[PDB]
Amino acid sequence: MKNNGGARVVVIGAGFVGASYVFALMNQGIADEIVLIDANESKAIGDAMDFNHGKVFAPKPVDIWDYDDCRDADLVVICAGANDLVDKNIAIFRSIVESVMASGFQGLFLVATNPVDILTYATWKFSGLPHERVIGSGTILDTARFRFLLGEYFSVAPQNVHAYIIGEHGDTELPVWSQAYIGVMPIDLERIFVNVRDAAYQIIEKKGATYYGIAMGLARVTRAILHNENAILTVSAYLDGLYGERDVYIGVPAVINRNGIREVIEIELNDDEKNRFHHSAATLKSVLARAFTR
Amino acid sequence: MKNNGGARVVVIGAGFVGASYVFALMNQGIADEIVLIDANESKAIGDAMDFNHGKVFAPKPVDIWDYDDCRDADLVVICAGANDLVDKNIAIFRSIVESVMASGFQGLFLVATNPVDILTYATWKFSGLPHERVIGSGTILDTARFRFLLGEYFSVAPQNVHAYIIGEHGDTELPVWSQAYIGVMPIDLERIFVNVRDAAYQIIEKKGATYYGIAMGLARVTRAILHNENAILTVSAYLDGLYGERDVYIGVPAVINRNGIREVIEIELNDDEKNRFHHSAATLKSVLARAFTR
Amino acid sequence: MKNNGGARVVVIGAGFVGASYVFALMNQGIADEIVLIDANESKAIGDAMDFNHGKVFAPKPVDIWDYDDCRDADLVVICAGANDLVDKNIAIFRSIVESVMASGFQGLFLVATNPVDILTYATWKFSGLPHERVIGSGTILDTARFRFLLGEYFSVAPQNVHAYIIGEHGDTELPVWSQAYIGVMPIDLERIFVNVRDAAYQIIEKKGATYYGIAMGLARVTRAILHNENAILTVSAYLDGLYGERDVYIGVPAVINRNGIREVIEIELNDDEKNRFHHSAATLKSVLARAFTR
Amino acid sequence: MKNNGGARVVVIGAGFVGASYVFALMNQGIADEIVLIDANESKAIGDAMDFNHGKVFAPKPVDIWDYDDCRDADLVVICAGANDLVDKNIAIFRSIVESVMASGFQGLFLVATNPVDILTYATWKFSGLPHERVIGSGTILDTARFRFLLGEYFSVAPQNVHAYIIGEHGDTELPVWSQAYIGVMPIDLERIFVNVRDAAYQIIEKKGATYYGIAMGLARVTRAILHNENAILTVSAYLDGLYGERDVYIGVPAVINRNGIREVIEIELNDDEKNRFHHSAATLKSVLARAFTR
Repeated sequence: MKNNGGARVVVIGAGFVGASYVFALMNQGIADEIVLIDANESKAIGDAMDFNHGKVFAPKPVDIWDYDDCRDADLVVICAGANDLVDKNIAIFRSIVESVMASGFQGLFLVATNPVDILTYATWKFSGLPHERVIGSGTILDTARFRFLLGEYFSVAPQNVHAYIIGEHGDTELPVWSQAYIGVMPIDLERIFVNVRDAAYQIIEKKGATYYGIAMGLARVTRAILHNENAILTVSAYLDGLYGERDVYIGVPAVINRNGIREVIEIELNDDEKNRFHHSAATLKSVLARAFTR
Repeated sequence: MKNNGGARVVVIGAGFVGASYVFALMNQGIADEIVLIDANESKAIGDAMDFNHGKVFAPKPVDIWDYDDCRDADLVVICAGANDLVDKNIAIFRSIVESVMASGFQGLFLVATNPVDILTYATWKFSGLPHERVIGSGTILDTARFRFLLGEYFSVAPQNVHAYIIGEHGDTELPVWSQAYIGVMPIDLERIFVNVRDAAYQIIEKKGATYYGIAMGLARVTRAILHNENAILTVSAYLDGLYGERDVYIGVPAVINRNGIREVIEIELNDDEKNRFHHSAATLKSVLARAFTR
Repeated sequence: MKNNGGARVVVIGAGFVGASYVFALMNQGIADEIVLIDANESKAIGDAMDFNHGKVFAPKPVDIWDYDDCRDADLVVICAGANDLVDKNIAIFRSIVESVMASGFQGLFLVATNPVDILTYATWKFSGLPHERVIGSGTILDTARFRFLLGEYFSVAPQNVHAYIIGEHGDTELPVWSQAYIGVMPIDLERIFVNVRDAAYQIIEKKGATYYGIAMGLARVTRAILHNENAILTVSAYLDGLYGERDVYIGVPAVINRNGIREVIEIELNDDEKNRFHHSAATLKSVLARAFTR
Repeated sequence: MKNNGGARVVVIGAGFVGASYVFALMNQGIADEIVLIDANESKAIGDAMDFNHGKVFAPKPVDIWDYDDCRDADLVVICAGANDLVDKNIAIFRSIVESVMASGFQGLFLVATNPVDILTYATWKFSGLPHERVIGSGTILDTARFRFLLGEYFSVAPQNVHAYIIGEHGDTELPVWSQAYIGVMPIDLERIFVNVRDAAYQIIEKKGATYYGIAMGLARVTRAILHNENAILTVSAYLDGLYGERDVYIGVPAVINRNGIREVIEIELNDDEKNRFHHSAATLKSVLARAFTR
């Protein structure tokens, strides 16, 4: 035919997260075509060159530096945005989505930009799409941070720790202590969790910003989608009347696979319920009413 | 025993090249332990945290944020340095090497810092080590850029283009046109080469700096070492009386493998000899006499 | 939707080659879905179970144990056949192809069964398909054997040797000595080649049969297809009036990519032309006239 | 120096398990050097050739076809043995171990041969070695089979199922139902387990023998060792007075890493204790007294 595609990823925002995300995919031999769009086109051109010159060296993808690219674009990762956030960001977002949609996109959205559970809801409101097709970065890196520290405590391998962080990607997130195992053996640790939650601030203070952490987390959900994993990942899924909530996007165990979210799991919560999670859901449910507008 | 090592890499200079190098190794599942040393310790601590939180997500290495680490440190990649270069840099370098050596290092040096063919010679002069154990980044990315553009021209895959850029990592490098094949079939293309040589300036102008390109190139030589490849890579090797030259480090086809360089190959040169290459060798042979001192 | 596909491979003949091919793909994390069809269904069921129980352990594909599977089946690898060959085999083949076609297959054929250059032509004659969509295993393993032995001679890495074996996958194949390089440096070696050609007989005599060799070779062309490589691989391509020949399938450098063969390259041949290659082409061109029928 | 090693694996018994194990490692780019020893030397020569010809095609290991090879041989996988088993096998084993030891081996033993928990104990008795350095294949494939079937039931990904099979690799193994989770959510399923335990017999009946299953399982523990994972794998570890038992090797959660077993975990057992596990331990504890001798 012409020269095909099949698994294309369009990253809106070639900046630290965008860039480190691409480099992840690239070095992981995850996508076929990888298109980069930034409103500072000189920067996307520049990274696209940089990616292409050592490509020879990895295991094979094609890279390219508008939105007429979100054609048969499988997945769109939206890493753009400001740094009064919420309604600046919803404003920026109001344009990114309107335009990917214009080329009649069929795909999936993966939103990495803080305040994410909020921008993830907005992405859904602005595109049309069933809410199983609009995913949010969520507490994915939070539960990675978590699983790394506990993994270090027991000196086992983080991939044998099974412990979640759910709620809002931020201050209100709570850990799910009652169903945290190491292998199949249930379990200071309240300290560990305080280091999991002030972790951003902590890395930001000594190097100005976070970006490898997440990209890696952004590279896994991509894995789950592009490969139909049916992975249980803790993302920013839309609540259904599942933890008790009816119209919010929050961080929760969801099953991932090629066609977006399959199903949100309800882990059974302590009385760490309509308390930490309700509290959390509530904090957000209201930024959505307080926020929006322009 | 205690908790082992086996394949450790110490990157001196956790900055764009250092950082993107580490992230490469990490996402490629290339080294076991990866130690990061920077004189701005707050920055190495910060990247070390960042690398560790999404580690869970890759295929398994350990990361750690002085020089008492270059112990049974397999390979030391020296990505540090200024931005009057040569003798600032030789000055900075004069301290990095003195100190990795103090912990009685046995390993290999891989020097990525411009002006590299020069700093690579200095690294050799400052450590002691046989010159087969001190490697330089060389024209490795140059011949990647080359092979990418020609690969695009013929629309084949850069990994089927076989064409080298040798000489100095800079203005004087020349391409080896007479022994450039596509598969086994020999071959504007003088244009392509002018874009290969003004490529840095070109990416630097639109994004401020180069770094993914090289790291990828830095990740391959590491591959060659750590895995005993016996790869023919165009690095910054020390000339022997091989292309006609007697005491310089320049960019040339060398065979790579666990114990440093095996042997420098003499490709047979057109009268693109004691002309482009001699010229090149000469340009450098003299910065080494002009330079040095403090 | 339902549960997707995207990159499906159907191996007809779950036997040594089939089985070791699947296990290759599996351990390489090359295809999504991998369907296995054998006329001894108890054997495909049995390997399918075997593959599924340790799957957990690799990086993620799905496996399944008729032809209603060659639906949106991307690639069909035909590893089946006897052990008076040609017209037994063309007979077996006459049924495999008729039936994959019945489910209205759109895909690509990759034929591994000796006498292959012949069965590859037959596959093309029996399906309908443009000849760029019917590929043959060819001298792919031959030039691997070649590149391994020379690679061992120079003690370099086979992946730096660039040397082809073209002609018929069998007695008449000749090596292309005049355009064989090591890096970009041209070159007993007539011995090496006699060991490349009596290699099957040699491994067959001490372990009864060959199978890992090829599968690995069968796993690469699959790579080239599924990933759009644009790889220069020496397969069994149909000659056009390219080496001088007009209606034969023989082993020759072709460029590979998602939509089948792109283009056959004419390396420039010594007077190792309308002599070894003509001879070779002729040997086959005539088994096709001698053979066929039932 | 000469030409190095670092991570060498010696497989005693190049047969289905041995062969498929090697091909696993090879296609996974797991070990550096891989040496194959079989008392039917014509068969190891033959597979070694077969592995070497398509090597070019994988990501780089070296292969070689006695015991003077268990020199600085990191790991020895013992896949040999009969098909009155126990004391035929202990007899065969009595020679393999005596001879790897003769070249003063320092390494680790990984025993794949049924009846394994028994031959694993014998390997320990015949070599000298601390029991943390002699590992057994154990219920590793059993809990893979388990996790695959449950993973299929919930339609999630086996790698999110966390459920163990412990006890003897055979009839007496029991599943640990009380601490089996899917993500962190605890749970016919007694059917699933009856299919996990009659699975060998089931695949053996339709294809004559099992081999891919295990190799894959044999490739993971190798991963754990060679890379210092600190993985929680259910192997054949020696009991200490841990589940209640004092001198037996049985299938149990152990933590794996470069220097052999770290520590056996005691998951907390239902009254699925000094009942299924005690029963199991007892069945074996006595074959060791009944067995042995010549």
